[PDB]
Amino acid sequence: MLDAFAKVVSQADAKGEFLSNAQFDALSNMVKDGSKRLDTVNRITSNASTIVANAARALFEEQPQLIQPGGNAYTNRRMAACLRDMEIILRYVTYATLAGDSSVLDDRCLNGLRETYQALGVPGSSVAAGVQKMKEAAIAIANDPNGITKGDCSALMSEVASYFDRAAAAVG
Amino acid sequence: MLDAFAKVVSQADAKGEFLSNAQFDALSNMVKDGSKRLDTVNRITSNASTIVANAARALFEEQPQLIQPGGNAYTNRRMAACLRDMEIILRYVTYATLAGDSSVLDDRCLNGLRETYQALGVPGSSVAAGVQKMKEAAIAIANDPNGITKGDCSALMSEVASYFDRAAAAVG
Amino acid sequence: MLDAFAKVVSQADAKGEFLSNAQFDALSNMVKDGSKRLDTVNRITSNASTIVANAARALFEEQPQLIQPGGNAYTNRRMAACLRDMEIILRYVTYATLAGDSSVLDDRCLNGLRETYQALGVPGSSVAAGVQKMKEAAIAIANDPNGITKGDCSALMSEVASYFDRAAAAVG
Amino acid sequence: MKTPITEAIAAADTQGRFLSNTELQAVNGRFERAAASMEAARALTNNAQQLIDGAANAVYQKFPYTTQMSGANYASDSRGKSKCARDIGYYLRMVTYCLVAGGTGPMDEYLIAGLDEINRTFDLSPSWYVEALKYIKANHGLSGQAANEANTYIDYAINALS
Amino acid sequence: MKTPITEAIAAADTQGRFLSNTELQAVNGRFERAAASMEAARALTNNAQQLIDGAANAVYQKFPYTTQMSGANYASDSRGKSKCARDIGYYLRMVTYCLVAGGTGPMDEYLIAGLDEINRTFDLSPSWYVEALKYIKANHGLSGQAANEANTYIDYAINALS
Amino acid sequence: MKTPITEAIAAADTQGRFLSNTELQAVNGRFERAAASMEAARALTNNAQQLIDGAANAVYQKFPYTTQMSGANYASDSRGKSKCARDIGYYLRMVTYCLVAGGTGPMDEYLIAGLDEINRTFDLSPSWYVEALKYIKANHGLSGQAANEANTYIDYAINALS
Ligand SMILES: *[C@H](C)[C@H]1/C(=C/c2[nH]c(/C=C3N=C(/C=C4\NC(=O)C(CC)=C4C)C(C)=C\3CCC(=O)O)c(CCC(=O)O)c2C)NC(=O)[C@@H]1C
Ligand SMILES: *[C@H](C)[C@H]1/C(=C/c2[nH]c(/C=C3N=C(/C=C4\NC(=O)C(CC)=C4C)C(C)=C\3CCC(=O)O)c(CCC(=O)O)c2C)NC(=O)[C@@H]1C
Ligand SMILES: *[C@H](C)[C@H]1/C(=C/c2[nH]c(/C=C3N=C(/C=C4\NC(=O)C(CC)=C4C)C(C)=C\3CCC(=O)O)c(CCC(=O)O)c2C)NC(=O)[C@@H]1C
Ligand SMILES: *[C@H](C)[C@H]1/C(=C/c2[nH]c(/C=C3N=C(/C=C4\NC(=O)C(CC)=C4C)C(C)=C\3CCC(=O)O)c(CCC(=O)O)c2C)NC(=O)[C@@H]1C
Ligand SMILES: *[C@H](C)[C@H]1/C(=C/c2[nH]c(/C=C3N=C(/C=C4\NC(=O)C(CC)=C4C)C(C)=C\3CCC(=O)O)c(CCC(=O)O)c2C)NC(=O)[C@@H]1C
Ligand SMILES: *[C@H](C)[C@H]1/C(=C/c2[nH]c(/C=C3N=C(/C=C4\NC(=O)C(CC)=C4C)C(C)=C\3CCC(=O)O)c(CCC(=O)O)c2C)NC(=O)[C@@H]1C
Ligand SMILES: *[C@H](C)[C@H]1/C(=C/c2[nH]c(/C=C3N=C(/C=C4\NC(=O)C(CC)=C4C)C(C)=C\3CCC(=O)O)c(CCC(=O)O)c2C)NC(=O)[C@@H]1C
Ligand SMILES: *[C@H](C)[C@H]1/C(=C/c2[nH]c(/C=C3N=C(/C=C4\NC(=O)C(CC)=C4C)C(C)=C\3CCC(=O)O)c(CCC(=O)O)c2C)NC(=O)[C@@H]1C
Ligand SMILES: *[C@H](C)[C@H]1/C(=C/c2[nH]c(/C=C3N=C(/C=C4\NC(=O)C(CC)=C4C)C(C)=C\3CCC(=O)O)c(CCC(=O)O)c2C)NC(=O)[C@@H]1C
Repeated sequence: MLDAFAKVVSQADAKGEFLSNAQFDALSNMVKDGSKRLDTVNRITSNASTIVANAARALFEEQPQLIQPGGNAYTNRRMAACLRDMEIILRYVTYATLAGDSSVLDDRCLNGLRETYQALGVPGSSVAAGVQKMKEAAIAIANDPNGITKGDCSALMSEVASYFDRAAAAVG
Repeated sequence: MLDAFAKVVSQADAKGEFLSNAQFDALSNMVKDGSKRLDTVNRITSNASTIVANAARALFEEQPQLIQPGGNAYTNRRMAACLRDMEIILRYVTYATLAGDSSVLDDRCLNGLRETYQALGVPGSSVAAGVQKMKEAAIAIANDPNGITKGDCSALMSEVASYFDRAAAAVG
Repeated sequence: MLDAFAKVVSQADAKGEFLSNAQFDALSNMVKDGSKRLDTVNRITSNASTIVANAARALFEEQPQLIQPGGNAYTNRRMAACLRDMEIILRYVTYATLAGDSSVLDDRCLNGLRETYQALGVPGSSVAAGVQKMKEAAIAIANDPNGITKGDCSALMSEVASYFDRAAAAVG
Repeated sequence: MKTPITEAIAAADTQGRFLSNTELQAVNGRFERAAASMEAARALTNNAQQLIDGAANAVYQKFPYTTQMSGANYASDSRGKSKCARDIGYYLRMVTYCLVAGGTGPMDEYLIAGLDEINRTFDLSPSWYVEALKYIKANHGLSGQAANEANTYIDYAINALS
Repeated sequence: MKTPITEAIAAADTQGRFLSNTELQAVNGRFERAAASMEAARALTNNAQQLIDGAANAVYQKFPYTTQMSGANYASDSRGKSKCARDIGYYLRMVTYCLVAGGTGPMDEYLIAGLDEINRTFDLSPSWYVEALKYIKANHGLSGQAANEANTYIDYAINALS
Repeated sequence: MKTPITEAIAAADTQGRFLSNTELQAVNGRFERAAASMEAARALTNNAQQLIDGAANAVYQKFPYTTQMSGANYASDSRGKSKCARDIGYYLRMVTYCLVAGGTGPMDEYLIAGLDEINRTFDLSPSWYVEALKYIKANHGLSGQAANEANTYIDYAINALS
């Protein structure tokens, strides 16, 4: 997997090149908001139960057939699995968020997943709807003015949203 | 795998329902012939060696190309494997007989067997003939009126036939 | 895996046959070149470091793009894998040479290789250029007249050629 | 599922052998017991509704805050009371099923696997369900071996929640 | 198949290395004896019919019940006589093969793997094939080293059967 | 590739869990350090050509045979001196990379994996590259913690080559 720094290194090495001035600046830019990024992970992270439960709870009000006898979230084994998938996607988004690169979220989570959810009968449309709810909840929490040095984090919150969208799309 | 009881339970639980009158009747009927079912299993089992050996000897008489040099049952490793296949198939027929459901015969023995045979160059049709001969022998032994309380097992013998026919059909 | 002996044995067994007069001659005739066969393996083997090094050096000269940053033999990992592969092909060539039969070459080295290079992005034709250089060095060393009772090894050298070409053909 | 027949089969198939007489003995043990099992299952089924409602109420009486406290996990409103009634039915339906399979297989697969995880996540207390089960047990109105069968599965649920 | 050459290769392949002196030495050990080995095989091959017929009789003489009792596994009739000769010729073919190849692999692969399971299943007595083998030993009439070879493989069959 | 971030993530993923405060601390350590890391990377990049040239001359002084002796592995001719300058630049580029990434990962993936086999196959003395690396250490002109960041990675190469 790649973080933002490694991605620049990997393309520089393929051309035989030292880092260009721009590249050094671009990279220098990431370490700036790094403290912001750490607040985002920490906050999403320390509210991850909440965000997983409240997005599932809401998913199942909009899609009752999921928790109907016969539905794919019915039985506590499937329900724990369904909650598990949600925790996981949240997990890999927070990783991607620390890295500044969606590599880890594509390698270890998303590549393969749609095929898996079809082979299994997992309704993929609903996972996608699932992730939508996580995304709003987690950005809202991350990007909350209270109890923090105030400042602008909208680059991050846009970065975070693209990772969520990306999970949604991989299964959607 | 399923037995006859679990099959009913699982399709009840997919629909959310308690069992019905109709359903309890049916499952109570499987307990009527339980004792006979046990005899069938016991009688086929207690004659496994004979059924396999006689069937195989008959197979090689009808189809001598299996027992010539270059043939698929030639060399002792291949004859052993051939005999073993005859035994496994019988074994799986006796399990499905005790269960009252073909699920285990299909899942653990028959799924993808034909594919393995094609890839290995095992004449599927020749196996189906073997299976055919174990059927007649096993049912004769199972349904022989000596040494047992007289009674009707025609339903059970029909079932047992059906498990063999499935095996013949999945390879031949 | 078959040596030349075992290969004849194996194809007589599928025919149910004792060996014909021919077959006994062929095999006795091969055993003439026994001692030469052993000279060929000994020389090639005990020059293997050099043969690999000169061929790869000669290859990277003719095809610079392989060791340019971003090329396939660049980085020391890739360069070591590339040297390993040539050592490996030369190794299987010596194997088949001891054996009078390419089975071990085809089974353990070649069967499935093209598909692996195409999967990895290894310029298969480059590999074959490498193999061809190994070929000429290997044979020159093998047929070299110094240090040995003189005689005819022209049969062997065509066999050894065939095994090298066989390997070039599997990837190129 | 784990039923006494599929367990005999799994045990012979693990060791790659025909069914033992040990196993045949066992399955007939399940044929004997089957009569006391179907008796209980039919009765629990016919009184499902009054048993569910009965056990709900008993839980609302034992743990009165469940009807008084704020929370998506509680039964202070119509949504929660009806989640709760459903959950109790589930437990009863699972006991039904155990009786019919002659084992805990159904309850083990459909309800118990993931049970500790679900109760923590949705913040339901095992003790609510313990009480529902104790109510069902005390009020199925069965005797003899039918009682024994039903109470063995219900106690099993109760051990699962402890 | 285990010849001394494929064994040499396998050893070296398993340690990921080129063949050593130790292994080329060996193979030369094989290449020299290929001499005797091949003439033994030619001798056994030229007299195969008389050795098979002679050996089958040896067996019928040491164990006359085998030509008298009925049953599939005996030589009471023509079919059984023919199975028995066939099997004896299989044994002789295999010694031919082993000789040609410089070790037991042919015999091991084509005959010994499964041998015990076949003799149990078809109720053939290993004793019988030991007698046939000892008759081939005693009536090939090779001497010295062309014998030494042929005989080690016959004795390897006898040991397989013990 | 091993950066301090990808490590914290792989750490967390191996225990199938969210990033800890331990991990977030670690990553803050990289952020704090980045200032001293990027600084040296900038300067090394700027002075790349004089450092390389300087480094190769350091090597030719310490090891004069390398300019005199025949063989494709020495720098007696234009071709070798260019292989040598190329290689030296690779090592320095790798130091650069390391600084940027926050650890050895790039040098590990691109240069150290395979290093020992390359230097043997091509008969290149690791000594040579150690001298070049020492020259870079002595001649990069950095100070404070940037020096330190550079030296840690240069010394990391030196250890790999010893
Ligand atoms: C919840 C919102 C939805 C849901 C989910 C659901 N998923 C499964 C099964 C699996 N989930 C995965 C996915 C992953 N496993 C991993 O390790 C990774 C990468 C790290 C992921 C993302 C896999 C592999 C499985 C199969 C194995 C397993 O069950 O553990 C199920 C269970 C299906 C079953 O038949 O048991 C469920 C229920 N279900 C819904 O209906 C929601 C939309
Ligand atoms: C962004 C979504 C919101 C926001 C963020 C913000 N944070 C800071 C400053 C700090 N954040 C941290 C937090 C950490 N540093 C660590 O080492 C760790 C893990 C152990 C974390 C979680 C720290 C230490 C600081 C610095 C000191 C301080 O109290 O600020 C800022 C200030 C700018 C900066 O990047 O330094 C900002 C803007 N503030 C908002 O209002 C956004 C909604
Ligand atoms: C006998 C009447 C015929 C015959 C059979 C034959 N089969 C094989 C090899 C295999 N058969 C199986 C089948 C199974 N393996 C299992 O475990 C199960 C379910 C549990 C089944 C049904 C398999 C897997 C193989 C291949 C692997 C193995 O040998 O174990 C052979 C051997 C083929 C070989 O090349 O050695 C033979 C001979 N051959 C005949 O001529 C008859 C018509
Ligand atoms: C049907 C294929 C044939 C047949 C069978 C038949 N059997 C019985 C009765 C019994 N069979 C058993 C056997 C077992 N019970 C066990 O626990 C075990 C495992 C160790 C076995 C093998 C028993 C105990 C009985 C009852 C006592 C008795 O000896 O009768 C019946 C009677 C009906 C019933 O349901 O019991 C029948 C019809 N009869 C035939 O003619 C068929 C050839
Ligand atoms: C050298 C002339 C060329 C070259 C080679 C190259 N190969 C690989 C990777 C692999 N090559 C093999 C081949 C084998 N491995 C075996 O075990 C066997 C049979 C015993 C063979 C023949 C395989 C399987 C791999 C992949 C696994 C591994 O890397 O060890 C690479 C590496 C690819 C990478 O991205 O790391 C390379 C570079 N490349 C060239 O440019 C030359 C023309
Ligand atoms: C063929 C490419 C060249 C060649 C070969 C050649 N060799 C011999 C004779 C011998 N070579 C060996 C070799 C070995 N036997 C072993 O036991 C081993 C491994 C330990 C080896 C390497 C031996 C022992 C001899 C016999 C004694 C001797 O020194 O000659 C011959 C002679 C004819 C024959 O077939 O034996 C020949 C022709 N010589 C050439 O001119 C080719 C260039
Ligand atoms: C009843 C004694 C008390 C009560 C019940 C209550 N339960 C829920 C929610 C859930 N209950 C289950 C249970 C199961 N799911 C299954 O599939 C099975 C096995 C077949 C069982 C036993 C689950 C998984 C949930 C959550 C998912 C869903 O909504 O179905 C609620 C609502 C909780 C929420 O947070 O939305 C309630 C209220 N609560 C009380 O106070 C009663 C005393
Ligand atoms: C002769 C010494 C005595 C004898 C022999 C006898 N054999 C059979 C049947 C079989 N013989 C074999 C043997 C092999 N099959 C192989 O593939 C190999 C290795 C290449 C061997 C050695 C086998 C497998 C069988 C059974 C299958 C077949 O018919 O080919 C019979 C007939 C047994 C039957 O039940 O039909 C007989 C009679 N019997 C004597 O009494 C002789 C003294
Ligand atoms: C310089 C200190 C001394 C020197 C240099 C020299 N090097 C080579 C050839 C190679 N050098 C490398 C090194 C790398 N390849 C990589 O990909 C990396 C990491 C990214 C490194 C460090 C390699 C692989 C080779 C061999 C393959 C190639 O040619 O690229 C040579 C030529 C060797 C030859 O045999 O052709 C020379 C001369 N020699 C001296 O005398 C200097 C003191």
